[PDB]
Amino acid sequence: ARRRRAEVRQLQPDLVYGDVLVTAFINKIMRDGKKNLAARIFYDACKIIQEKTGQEPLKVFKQAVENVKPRMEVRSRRVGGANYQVPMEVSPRRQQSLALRWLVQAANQRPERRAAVRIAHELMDAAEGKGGAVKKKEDVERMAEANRAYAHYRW
Amino acid sequence: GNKIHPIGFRLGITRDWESRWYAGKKQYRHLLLEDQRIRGLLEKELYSAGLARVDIERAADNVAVTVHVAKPGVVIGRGGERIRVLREELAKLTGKNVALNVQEVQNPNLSAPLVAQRVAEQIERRFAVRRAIKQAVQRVMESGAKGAKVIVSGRIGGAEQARTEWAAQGRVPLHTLRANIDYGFALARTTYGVLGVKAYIFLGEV
Amino acid sequence: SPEIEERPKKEQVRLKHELERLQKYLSGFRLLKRLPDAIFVVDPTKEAIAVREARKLFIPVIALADTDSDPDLVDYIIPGNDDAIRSIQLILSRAVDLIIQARGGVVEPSPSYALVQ
Amino acid sequence: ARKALIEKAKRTPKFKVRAYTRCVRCGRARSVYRFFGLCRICLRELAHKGQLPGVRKASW
RNA sequence: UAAGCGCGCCGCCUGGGGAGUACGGCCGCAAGGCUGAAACUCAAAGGAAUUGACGGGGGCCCGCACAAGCGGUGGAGCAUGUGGUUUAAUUCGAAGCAACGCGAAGAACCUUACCAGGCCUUGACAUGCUAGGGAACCCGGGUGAAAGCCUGGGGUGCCCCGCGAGGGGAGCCCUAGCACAGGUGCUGCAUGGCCGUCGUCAGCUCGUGCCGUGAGGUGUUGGGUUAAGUCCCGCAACGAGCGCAACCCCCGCCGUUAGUUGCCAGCGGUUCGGCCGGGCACUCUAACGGGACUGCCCGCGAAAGCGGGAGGAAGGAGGGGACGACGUCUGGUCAGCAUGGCCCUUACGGCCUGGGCGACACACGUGCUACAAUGCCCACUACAAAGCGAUGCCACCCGGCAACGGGGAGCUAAUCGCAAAAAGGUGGGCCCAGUUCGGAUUGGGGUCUGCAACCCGACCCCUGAAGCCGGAAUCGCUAGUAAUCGCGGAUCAGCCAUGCCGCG
Ligand SMILES: [Mg+2]
Ligand SMILES: [Mg+2]
Ligand SMILES: [Mg+2]
Ligand SMILES: [Mg+2]
Ligand SMILES: [Mg+2]
Ligand SMILES: [Mg+2]
Ligand SMILES: [Mg+2]
Ligand SMILES: [Mg+2]
Ligand SMILES: [Mg+2]
Ligand SMILES: [Mg+2]
Ligand SMILES: [Mg+2]
Repeated sequence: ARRRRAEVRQLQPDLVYGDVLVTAFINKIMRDGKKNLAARIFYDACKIIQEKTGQEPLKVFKQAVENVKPRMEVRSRRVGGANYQVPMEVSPRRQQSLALRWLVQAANQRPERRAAVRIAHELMDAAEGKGGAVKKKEDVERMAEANRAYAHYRW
Repeated sequence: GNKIHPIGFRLGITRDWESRWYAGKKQYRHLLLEDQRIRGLLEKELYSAGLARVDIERAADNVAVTVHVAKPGVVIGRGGERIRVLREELAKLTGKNVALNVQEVQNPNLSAPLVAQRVAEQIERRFAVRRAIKQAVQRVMESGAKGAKVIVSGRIGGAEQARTEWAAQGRVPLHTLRANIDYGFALARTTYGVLGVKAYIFLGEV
Repeated sequence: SPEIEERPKKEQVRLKHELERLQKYLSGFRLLKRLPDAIFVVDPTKEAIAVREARKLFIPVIALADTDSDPDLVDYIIPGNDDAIRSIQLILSRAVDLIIQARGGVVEPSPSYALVQ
Repeated sequence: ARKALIEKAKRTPKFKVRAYTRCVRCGRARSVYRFFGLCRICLRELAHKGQLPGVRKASW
C-alpha cells in the first residue's frame, strides 16, 4: 500500500522436509482453512512420487517449481484512451508465488479424480518441463515477446 | 447524531449511578418501575425547589430517596407540612414505606441540571437567549468551574427557522474520561414549542 | 521537587523539553518585569522587529548601527561596524563599564575574547 | 390508536396469548426487553442517566 | 523609463443594456470605415482584493481507493426487504453512497396503525363539579361471531347518633348532566430529543500582539517527522481551547489476595472419571496490582524521528473496544417519546369478530442452499468459548422409525440442565453420473404451541425441480483478517431466524 513496502510473511517450515517452500505450496492447496487435508494431500502426493520413481519428492518438487517460474510477464499499463499490455521482469517472490499457484491451479484442471494423484502427476509433468502449469508460464512469456515492441515502458 | 451522554460515558469511572439497588431478573422490572413513578412524581412536585438529582437506594426491600434540591425550604414547608404530604404521596403511590431525605445542593451554580433549568425557566419567560446563556456560563465559572458550556436548541426568540445558540468558557474535555463533567438538560415549553437546554459543567480531574 | 518523584513519564518528556526552550529563549528576558527604559541593539536593521516595537511604545532605541542601517529610527547611534566580534565587544564592553561606574562600583573587564576567531 | 392501546395492554383478557409486552414509559409495543419492562429507546435513554441500576456501556 | 510632486497644451469620461445600432452626413470599387443618438428597459452593470467551494489545474500526502491476492454477488432454487402491479384492504414510514434481513430484538387472533362487517358513546384512560339511585365486591339468565344490549341474583366491612329505633358517612361502583378526555389524522422547512453521514478524516477555533482602509491575515504558509494541527526545526508572534493522544473496558506475560460449586501435582484410600481423605500447588475464577518508556545498544539525523539489534510474554500506537471536533447535509424520525401549529368529536375516538399487512405478469437489494471427489453418506471417536434457565432449563427411564408423549431426579444454578459443538480423526459406502451431487416442488400420514394453524406456524416420517461455477458489471477482506465450521443469546406461547448481536 501507500506508506511502506509491506512485510512478506515468513512461513513456518515444513514438519517433514523442513522446507518453507513446502508450506507455501500447501497453503495454496488449502481451501477454507482445511490445512490438515491440505498437508495430507501434499504428502500422499509425495508418496505417489515414490511409487512412480525412485526420486525424492522434495528434489522433484523443487524442480517443478523452477520450471513454472516465469522470466517476464505482460503487466497492464495505461496511456489514457487505449491500453497496452507491457512486458517486464518478474520478482523472485512473485515468481515463487506464481509458480505454486499455477501448479495448484493446473493440477486441479487435471482429469484424475483424487487430488493427491492430480498434484503428483502435475508435479511430475512440470519437472519434466511440460504440464499445464508450464503452458501457463509459457503463455506468459509468449505474451511478453508477442509484445516485446512495447518494452520501452518498463515500469 | 453524535456526542454520547457525558454521564453514560462515565458511570463506573468519574460519575455514579442515580439509583443503586440490586435485583435479580424476577424483580428489577418492578423496582425499576417504582423508581420511575417515584422520580416522575418528585420531578413535577419539586419543580419550585430546583431539584438536581433523585438518588434512590434500596435495602431490606425498603426505599430511601435522597432529593438533592437547591431550595430545601420549599420541599420542607413551615415546620415540615409539605414534606409530610410528600412522604405520604410516595407511600400512596408505592404500596410501601419510603424515606424521603433532602440534601441541599451546596452550590447550585455547579449543578448542571439547575444551571440548565434556570436558563430554560428564563427562556420560558421571554428572556433573550444569547444573554441568558452567556450569563449562566459567567455564573458557573465565577463559582469556580474549570469550564462550562451551555446550549439552547432552536426557535430562539420564536423564529420559524430553528437554530442552536451555544456559548462556553474554560475546558470542557468531553473525550476525557477522568474529567467529571456534570451534565444537565431541561425543556423550555413555549407558545412556539420546545427548546432544549444543555449545560456542561467541568469541575476537575482524577 | 518531590512532586517530580511522581508525574507520568510523558510529563517528564514534555515538561523537560518545555523548560528547555523556555530556558533557551527567555534567559535574558526575565530579568526585566517591566518595559525597559531603552533598548540597545547591535544591528538595528537585522533587529528591526525589536526596534519597531520600542519605537511604538516610546521607548528609546540605542544602537550600534553600520552603513546598512536607517539611522533615523535610532535615537542614540553608535555609528560603527556591527559585524566584527572585535568591534562589538569594544563598544558593548565600554558601554557596560559606563553603566556600572554610574550605578556605583567600577570593575575589571570580563571574559569576552573566548577565542577571537 | 395509542392511549387506549397502552390501556388495553394492561387488562388481561380471553386467551393468554392475546397479551403482549408493551413498554412501561413509551407505549411502544416493539423492542421491549422483558428484563427491564422497557423499549429499546426507553432503555437507552435511562441507561445513560444512570437510572438503570448496574447498567453500563459495554466494551470488549 | 511615476501611476510621486508640479506647470503647459491636446484628447477623452459621466450607471448598465438598447449600440458602435438606427437616422442623417462624410469616405470607400466592395467588404465596410468615421461621425453617432433616442424610445424602451434594468437597479444595477462594474474594479480590486478576501474567505470559500470547484477544476477533464499543479505539488506533496493518505484510506482495502486501485493495484497484488483469496473468496463472493450478478445466473439456479429458496428465504427476506423493496419497486411495481393487484386488492375491499394489501396500514405507515425509510429512497444513491448514508432507503431496500432498514423502524420490526418475533404480523395466525393480540400486535395493528389498514379492510369489511357487528357494536360503544363522558367514553378503554385522566382531573373535577351537580344529582334520585347505587354506593366495595361476586354470581349465574337470555341474545349474539364476539363485542355488546337486555337480565336475575348473592349483599354493605366503613366514619358514625347508639344500649337501639333509625340515622348521618367516606372510599368505591353503575345512570343522567356538565366541564373534558381520545386521535399511529397533518406538518421532520414550526420543533426538542435521539440517530445517520462526510469522518476517527485531522481538522475547527480563541485571547493578546503584530499586518491590512477593510473583508480578513498571521498564529495554523515553510523544512523535516508522525496514525494525527504527533513531535521537531524555523518564523511577528507568545499562548490557549474544541479535536488527536492519554485517563476507561477486553485480549496478551507475571505477582498478591482468595480455595467452593472450580483445579488435582505429590500422598492414602477407590464402587475410575477428583469418587473420599487431604492440598491450593498448578488450571481456573475475579479483584487489586506490576509490566513497554524508543528505556537500553548500533547506525543515520541539527532535532523530532527513522533503520537495525539485544533483552522481554509483549514493543516502536502490542491486538481489539468504548470514544465522533466547529460544522455539513432545509439528512432521518410528529408512527418510540416529547412538542408549536393545523384538523376529527354518535367519529378521523373506542370494543369486537373476520380479513389484510403473507396478494404475483414482472423488476431490484441483502442473504441462504447449491452445482459436488480438497466431495457426499453412514458408523464410531474427539478438542471450545460465550450465554441462557425454578410455571423455566430438563438429566434418566419407558413407548414411539421419529417429531413428540408418558413417567421423572437435579438445579434459587462455577453445583443441575439446555450440551450434541461442528468442521477434525478413524472405519466403511459412492466412483464422475444431473449422480448416494442438490433438496426446490408436490402427495400423504404424524407431532407440538395455542381459544384457533383455511388464508398463514414450526417440526417429524415415507416425490427428487433448477442448478455442470454464472453476461455486462459488481462486493468484502491486509492476519488469527478473509475463507470455512459449528455454539449462544435478545424478541419470543409458537415461529416463517437463512436475519440480528455475540461466542469460539
Ligand atoms: Mg404474542
Ligand atoms: Mg448610413
Ligand atoms: Mg483488486
Ligand atoms: Mg441469484
Ligand atoms: Mg406519517
Ligand atoms: Mg431535519
Ligand atoms: Mg420523509
Ligand atoms: Mg427534508
Ligand atoms: Mg411486512
Ligand atoms: Mg438441467
Ligand atoms: Mg458433474
